[PDB]
Amino acid sequence: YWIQQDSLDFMSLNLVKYIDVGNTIDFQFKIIPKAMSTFPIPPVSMVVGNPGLVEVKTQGVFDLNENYYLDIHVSGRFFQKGSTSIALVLWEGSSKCYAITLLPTIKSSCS
Amino acid sequence: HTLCRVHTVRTGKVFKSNIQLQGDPLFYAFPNTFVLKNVCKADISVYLGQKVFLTIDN
Amino acid sequence: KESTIKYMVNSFKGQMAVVTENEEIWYFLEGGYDVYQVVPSQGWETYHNLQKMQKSSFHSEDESLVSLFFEDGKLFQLVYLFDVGKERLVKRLLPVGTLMEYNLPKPFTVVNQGNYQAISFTHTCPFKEIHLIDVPKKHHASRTESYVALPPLVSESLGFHNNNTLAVYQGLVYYLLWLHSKYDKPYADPVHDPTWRWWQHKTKDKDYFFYLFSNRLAAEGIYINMNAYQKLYNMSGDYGIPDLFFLDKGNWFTI
Amino acid sequence: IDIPRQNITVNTDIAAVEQWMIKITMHEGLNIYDTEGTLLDLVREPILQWNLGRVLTEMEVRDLYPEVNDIKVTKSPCANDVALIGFMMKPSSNGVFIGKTISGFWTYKECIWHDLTEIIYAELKDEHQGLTVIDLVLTNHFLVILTSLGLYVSSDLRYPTTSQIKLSRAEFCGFERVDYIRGNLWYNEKCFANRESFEVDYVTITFNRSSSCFFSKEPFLHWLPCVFSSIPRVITFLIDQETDSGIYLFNVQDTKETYVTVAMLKDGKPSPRPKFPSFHFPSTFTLPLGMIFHPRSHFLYVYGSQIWVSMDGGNTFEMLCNLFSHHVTKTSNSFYTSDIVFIVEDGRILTTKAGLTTYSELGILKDAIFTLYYDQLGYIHKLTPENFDAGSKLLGHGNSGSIFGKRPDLGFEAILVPQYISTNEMYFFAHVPLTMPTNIQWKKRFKTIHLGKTIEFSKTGLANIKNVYMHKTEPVGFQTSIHTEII
Amino acid sequence: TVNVQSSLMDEKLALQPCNVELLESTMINTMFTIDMNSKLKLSALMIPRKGENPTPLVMVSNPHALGFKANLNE
Amino acid sequence: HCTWLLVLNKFEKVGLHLSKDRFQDHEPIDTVAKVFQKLTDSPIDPSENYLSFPYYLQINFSCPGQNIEELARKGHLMGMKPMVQINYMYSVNFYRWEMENVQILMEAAPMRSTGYCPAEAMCVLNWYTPMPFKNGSVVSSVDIYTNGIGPFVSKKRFYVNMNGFLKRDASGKSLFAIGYESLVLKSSHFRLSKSRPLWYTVNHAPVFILGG
Ligand SMILES: *[C@@H]1O[C@H](CO)[C@@H](O[C@@H]2O[C@H](CO)[C@@H](O[C@@H]3O[C@H](CO[C@@H]4O[C@H](CO)[C@@H](O)[C@H](O[C@@H]5O[C@H](CO)[C@@H](O)[C@H](O)[C@@H]5O)[C@@H]4O)[C@@H](O)[C@H](O[C@@H]4O[C@H](CO)[C@@H](O)[C@H](O)[C@@H]4O[C@@H]4O[C@H](CO)[C@@H](O)[C@H](O)[C@@H]4O)[C@@H]3O)[C@H](O)[C@H]2NC(C)=O)[C@H](O)[C@H]1NC(C)=O
Ligand SMILES: *[C@@H]1O[C@H](CO)[C@@H](O[C@@H]2O[C@H](CO)[C@@H](O[C@@H]3O[C@H](CO)[C@@H](O)[C@H](O)[C@@H]3O)[C@H](O)[C@H]2NC(C)=O)[C@H](O)[C@H]1NC(C)=O
Ligand SMILES: *[C@@H]1O[C@H](CO)[C@@H](O[C@@H]2O[C@H](CO)[C@@H](O[C@@H]3O[C@H](CO)[C@@H](O)[C@H](O)[C@@H]3O)[C@H](O)[C@H]2NC(C)=O)[C@H](O)[C@H]1NC(C)=O
Ligand SMILES: *[C@@H]1O[C@H](CO)[C@@H](O[C@@H]2O[C@H](CO)[C@@H](O)[C@H](O)[C@H]2NC(C)=O)[C@H](O)[C@H]1NC(C)=O
Ligand SMILES: *[C@@H]1O[C@H](CO)[C@@H](O)[C@H](O)[C@H]1NC(C)=O
Repeated sequence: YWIQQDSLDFMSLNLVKYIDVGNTIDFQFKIIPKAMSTFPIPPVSMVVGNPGLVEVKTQGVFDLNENYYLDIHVSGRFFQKGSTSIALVLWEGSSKCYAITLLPTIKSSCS
Repeated sequence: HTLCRVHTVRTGKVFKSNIQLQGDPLFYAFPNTFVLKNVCKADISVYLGQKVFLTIDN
Repeated sequence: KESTIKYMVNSFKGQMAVVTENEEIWYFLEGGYDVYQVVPSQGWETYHNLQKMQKSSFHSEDESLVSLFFEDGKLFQLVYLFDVGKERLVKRLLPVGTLMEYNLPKPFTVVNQGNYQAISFTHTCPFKEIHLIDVPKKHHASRTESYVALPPLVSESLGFHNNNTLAVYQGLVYYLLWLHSKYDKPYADPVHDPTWRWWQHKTKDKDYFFYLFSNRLAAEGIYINMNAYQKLYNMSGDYGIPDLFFLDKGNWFTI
Repeated sequence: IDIPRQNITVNTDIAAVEQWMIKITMHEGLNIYDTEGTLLDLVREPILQWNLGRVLTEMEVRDLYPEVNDIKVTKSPCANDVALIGFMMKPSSNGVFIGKTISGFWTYKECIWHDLTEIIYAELKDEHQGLTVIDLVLTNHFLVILTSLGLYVSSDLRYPTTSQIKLSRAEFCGFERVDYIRGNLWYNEKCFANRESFEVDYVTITFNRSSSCFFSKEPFLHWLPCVFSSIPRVITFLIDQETDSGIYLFNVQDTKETYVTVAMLKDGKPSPRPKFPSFHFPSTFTLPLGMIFHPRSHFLYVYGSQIWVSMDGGNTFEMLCNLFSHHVTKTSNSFYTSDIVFIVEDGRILTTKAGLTTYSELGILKDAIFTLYYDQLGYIHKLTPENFDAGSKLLGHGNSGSIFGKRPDLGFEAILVPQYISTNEMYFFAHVPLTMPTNIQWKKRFKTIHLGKTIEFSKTGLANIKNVYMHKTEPVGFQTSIHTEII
Repeated sequence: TVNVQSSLMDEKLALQPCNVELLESTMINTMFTIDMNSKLKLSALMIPRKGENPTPLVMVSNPHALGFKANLNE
Repeated sequence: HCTWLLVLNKFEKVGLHLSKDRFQDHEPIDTVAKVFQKLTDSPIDPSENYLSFPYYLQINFSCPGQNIEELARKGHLMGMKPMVQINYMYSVNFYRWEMENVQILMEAAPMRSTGYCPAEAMCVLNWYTPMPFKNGSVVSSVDIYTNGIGPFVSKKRFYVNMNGFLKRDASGKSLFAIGYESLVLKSSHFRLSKSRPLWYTVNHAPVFILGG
């Protein structure tokens, strides 16, 4: 697998994003499969740590070449602080790739 | 045979035309041969060697 | 000519199935002049054995075909399993593409690799792959009107919904469809998108309402979002060639 | 190049700060030649300002080699490459020795060894033959040392006054040199670089043997029992900060029951009445040993004879490995690249990455005593007394297969029979010879490890395993099979 | 007339195939002028071989007088 | 791998009983005015009338080797929420009704069942959605798929069609008007019977019947 994130400051494997009240964080990833792919189902599985303080909207699209585009939109629920980690895991990918899982951390707080 | 295949170009000799050379032919001072190409018009070139040939054609 | 057909089932989308007295299913694709025996076949034996290995609950050693029918272009057969103790009638699926992919005697040749020879099956499909690009919007092509009604938010820490919250959700969805019905009045109204007349003045108070919810000061902790209940005109969603197409007086499409 | 430091950090306060990554490129937009490295801030790291103790000179460190019994490492959460190594020693050696590094053990020579014996003795009241350090953990602002004779906590690393590290002893009573030596410390590694209000550090201490668990909040000066009032033994207690809960791993002696219980963390104290019904492991789970959180994440791992992983907060666990009469001794992992390494008994090393149900085996290490370490860039190191081995082969990124010579073969001595089921897919049936001893069956069976692995053939062959089936009765003479895609 | 492209296939020579599939632009056709306090934009399209990874670079004859910033994006 | 399970509930028994109910009531009920009156700090104008559909869609999912309830708890704890796509099919009588075809995209709301709950927080957990319907159709197809978070469950197409062949009694139990629900399937029925056709109007038949 190959993970493409062309947006600057989102490229680093570990990243922490801050959300204020009513603010929203949007990002997009592309997955290029160097081989066959599990086409009916998306190649990325994602989980959230304390979904009670973060609402997540995910959109995924396949294309002609089987590349997978996903957009994640992260927003806070209401006025409280805490932190949650959303992990995006290539379940199909082997243990030999340099990057399999991505662990953004979303903080509701003063940046 | 290998690499390139020879062919010779020879025109205007279909009848026994007899035009004698006028003046003294030029010769390139250096032992090695050289071909100087006009950069802009590819067809025009000068062969410098034992005898000097300036060809409008290639 | 030895077999006799008991009945015929059609997909109305280019495929057809045939059931005989011997209880063997044949498949016909309207593109070709070929009928294929799907159920008594090598591929079906392979697929049935795989369903045994996976321990499927729909597959048993002894079963009787009750009937089969097409559901949205998929062949579903309802069958009575004679499992000891847990005998039951259930509707299973017949993936004919999978059955054809597993039919196994196929033209093959012995190719040569690195001082070794291996069995390379000879491809029969004229093309490696087929793709549809520049597809046309499914919802515009099929002329479908689509609404969205997301559930109201709750301030509960664990995020669960009470019965009253579900009642609020129920009433809001009802009112959305009620406006859908009342939009058919003859008079134009000033602004299109009927839900406008529902929100109207309240659209000026959203921040206030949101404030009362963020600090959990708002009534029963429910939050009713204006944008949650609305009719979507243009979205980029599921794609491919739509099933239905509608044409009117010389308008055209491309594939 | 010459960069003023005010262009990077612009403040100088002793606080937990994250270590930077460096990428040298020929052209940033036209990224053509690039090199990866790190950058560390020496005026802000909390642990580096303090003086650890009496520095051991050369020819004095090596005298500890005949006496060393085990190796332990602290990771220094926010900024790696700042690890500390502790020697656990036999009762012959009367001291506490801890070494510190700055470059992540890339060079053995650049490791400074100190003896903190006198600092402990200053606050020590129970002298005995052996005082060697049992365990040590480095939090964001504090250091906790489980010494043989007691538990000690650093005063506070942010504010240095004494110019030498000052350790205060935390008190429990009735704990003999015997109870302290079987203790161990559990600490959820998280980076609090900017230290928001809600972020707290929790450390638990458990001693096999009036409860054996204890746990404590930020300053670790007041330790309270982590369970209140045929008795379950708390192997591990952990604090889930994200969902604000307490997670217990319970093992009941005299039976085989083992279960994880999650309880709401009411008022900072774990409540009774579990949050949601507790997950019970099978009776085949012989001896659990521990339970950890992968750093800066919410993945929960339970290890021992077997390895289980839990998505979410311990509601359900999926067994990713079973080990028969073998158990996982130590675990190592890195927040960067999310590598996970389990060191099993016999020296085998299992590897995985966080969130993956599938795992692999890296190889077998025969060193008598050793440990594995992961630095900031993800490079794996093997640490033994007198040897810090970085890898026989180096690569552009931090792969963790550098130490071992070559990847092992996962195969087994069995007979495979192949069967085409399509042009592109295939079966391999593994034959378990009739008359084979039941105790020998597993020697000739496919396992869970073979999922997602490739099958290779000496003559010409390559195919990818997509599913593993166990069927004892359906074919006679074959007990397992793999469904495979041909390449 | 030697055809070097065909001669660079003798098995004795055993060369390696070109690692770039395509490298094209319309900049080659015309020359450009930069006046005082002026700048210009140039574009190229490049496609690599299926497996190889070629590294493109941009150079200028006179670095004292001309400065460039190049961006490669998929 | 995993499969969805969808069941129809009543308004008066939303969480109490998890057994299936039949789509017998086709008239909206007005038992919602009270809660909307009770709701103040919300953009709800007292003038406008609010009443409810009967019935709910109860949704859970099952994966082999694990019981349903811990799977539902798991899916909730990982952040997954079902998405429901209800598509209506127009009636055949285009003289009376309109050919227009509508869709409605909703998201399921998690609810804990009203049981004992030995646990302090969570128990049996189910995702509920309103079941809406409109005048001029009797066939609706419901597509359920996850929102992309948590465990992956394949998109599943159900049909929630109106049942017009039922009748109420004095006791109030839904009993069939056509015949008696007094038989149990036996292996003897299907042992000697051959396959038979299933005949219906292709897209507009709500109810299937098989004889022979
Ligand atoms: C990853 O790596 C990056 C690398 O830079 C790192 O970024 C740094 O994080 C620091 C957090 O610890 C940031 O510290 C903050 O600095 C503030 C100053 O901001 C000013 O910003 C201007 C424009 O950006 C800039 O011109 C200005 O420059 C200089 O400021 C000096 C004062 O420090 C002054 O002497 C110079 O003349 C010049 O003006 C500054 O950069 C601080 O104001 C801020 O809060 C203060 O903190 C300091 C010490 O912490 C304290 O003395 C002071 O009272 C403030 O503390 C209190 O803050 C709280 C809220 O935080 C309030 O409630 C109180 O009222 C006080 O305000 C803070 O410290 C640093 O700016 C940043 N560097 C860059 C270049 O961005 C990331 O943190 C790293 N991430 C991780 C996860 O590790
Ligand atoms: C998940 O959803 C399914 C279906 O949506 C639920 O299955 C149903 O469970 C109920 C249990 O109350 C079964 O009810 C029946 O009740 C009668 C009367 O007591 C009893 O005699 C029957 O034996 C049975 O218990 C119902 O048959 C069953 N339906 C199906 C299709 O399986 C399931 O309970 C839900 N699980 C969770 C954890 O929410
Ligand atoms: C399909 O359309 C019919 C009629 O267009 C809908 O039924 C109608 O619903 C309204 C609102 O509930 C009823 O208004 C009520 O009138 C009675 C008597 O005037 C009164 O008790 C109420 O206070 C209210 O004013 C109307 O009577 C009723 N019509 C009939 C014939 O029952 C129906 O709800 C629509 N179905 C769906 C699924 O939307
Ligand atoms: C939600 O459930 C509650 C019960 O927990 C319902 O409240 C009951 O309403 C009946 C009305 O006939 C009263 O007799 C009961 O005393 C009420 N229960 C309690 C505990 O007070 C409520 O009606 C339900 N919600 C909706 C919208 O119907
Ligand atoms: C250092 O930062 C200053 C701005 O504070 C900037 O003018 C200068 O160019 C920087 N130095 C380098 C080497 O970039």
